[PDB]
Amino acid sequence: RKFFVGGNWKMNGSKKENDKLIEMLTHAKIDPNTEVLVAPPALYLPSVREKLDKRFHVAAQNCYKVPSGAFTGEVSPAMLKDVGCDWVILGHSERRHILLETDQLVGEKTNHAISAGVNVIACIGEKLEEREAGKTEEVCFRQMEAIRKNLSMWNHIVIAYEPVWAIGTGKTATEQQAQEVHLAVRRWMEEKVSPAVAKSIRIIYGGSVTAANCRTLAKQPDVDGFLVGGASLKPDFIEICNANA
Amino acid sequence: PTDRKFFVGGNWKMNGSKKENDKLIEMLTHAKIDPNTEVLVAPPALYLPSVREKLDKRFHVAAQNCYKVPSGAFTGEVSPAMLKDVGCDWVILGHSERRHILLETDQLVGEKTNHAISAGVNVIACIGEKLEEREAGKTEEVCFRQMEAIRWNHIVIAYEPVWAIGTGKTATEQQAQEVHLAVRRWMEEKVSPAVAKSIRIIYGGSVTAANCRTLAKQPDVDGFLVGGASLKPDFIEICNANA
Repeated sequence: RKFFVGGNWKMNGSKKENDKLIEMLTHAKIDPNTEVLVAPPALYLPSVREKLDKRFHVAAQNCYKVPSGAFTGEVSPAMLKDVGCDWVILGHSERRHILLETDQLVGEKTNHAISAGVNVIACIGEKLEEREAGKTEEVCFRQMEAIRKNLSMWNHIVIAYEPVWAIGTGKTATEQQAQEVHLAVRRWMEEKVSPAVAKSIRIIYGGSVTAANCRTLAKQPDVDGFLVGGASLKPDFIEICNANA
Repeated sequence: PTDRKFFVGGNWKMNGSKKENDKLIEMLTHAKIDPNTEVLVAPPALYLPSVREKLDKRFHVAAQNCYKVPSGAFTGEVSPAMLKDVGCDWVILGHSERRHILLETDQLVGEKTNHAISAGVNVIACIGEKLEEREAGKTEEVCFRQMEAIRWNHIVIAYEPVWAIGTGKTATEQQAQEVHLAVRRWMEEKVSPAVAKSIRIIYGGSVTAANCRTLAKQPDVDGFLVGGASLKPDFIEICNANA
């Protein structure tokens, strides 16, 4: 499985700050075998895509589930491709739990983006109370089912596991905790999709990924890379891109 | 007499592409538009910087939504500071589609509006009641509750008759005027008579070339927040509805 590192800039960006990140990426020494993606705010997708070499993926942080319609404030996969962007992050914890996106809506968005030729990082993960209640797998499998339900092709999907308690808090999952969930999700893929898809699908870890912990997480057999939050805005991102080498 | 500048905003909603945007920009650039009308267009967020470059500053370019802090851990959200950064000075907030499909609360719309204003962005603040709310006699209760959550030189109020938009019913100009008058009276009592006299309240029900002039004549209707017709030649006729 090809190692995959995505940088989620979240709601951070400006012409000046973006240019600084683009310069950092352009002049960085990155393992050529790592797939690298950045996800700027939507206003900046066309300019970031124009300024960054195609070696880097440029992703939207969200999109909707049809090509057009009466959805004030939403953008569609057709629009992403129109501005040269072929990736989207869907189902991020902030969208599910702060902006109230349902499992079903995330599944519909995912099926639509894939149908439109857009690659999807599909995010799943459990809250602290769910983890303490022993419901990590139940939650991850429920969220995965809503994504899997109507999908028949997985070659344009990356799964991102981010425990909600690890997002923005500094409380990174231990490498054993991350490995345990990725292996459980991969074994779910073996029985619910196919062993071939399970062996090839990238499952990346998110949630307080840093230069300091990325190499230990990356060596876990079922961790295939990272979805990076705050550290994607810093030079630390380059070290995370290099975590597998 | 009242002395409010007529205001027409075109909400493109989730419609747009480089090719189709260029056609609309060409249409806007070469049209005969009433010079006394304030004109705004609102493209999908991906296209805001380019639409703002291509359109003369005579036209406002608005985001269709934004969030309530300048930056932070809100994947998929954009802030007023980013709008200013790409040259856009306007945002639509509280649109019925955001309230009812994307589940935005009264409080969240109020927080976004206050923040956008604080950042230096002008706001089209959208309000309006659904069919069962109107049938329950709650038109004013709903509109006033939505207004209170926001509560002005950088605000335009848009009234959306959701009870008509979502059902296929037609709102009459008398029904639009009735709500606009109630909202202006709310502004007069809850803010000030000076603000009430100057604030533009624009109509956000279905507006086409066929009904725009009759709606525009209403004394408390100051323009339109246009839906589907903003993508079509009707938009120019609607911009000219007052003159």
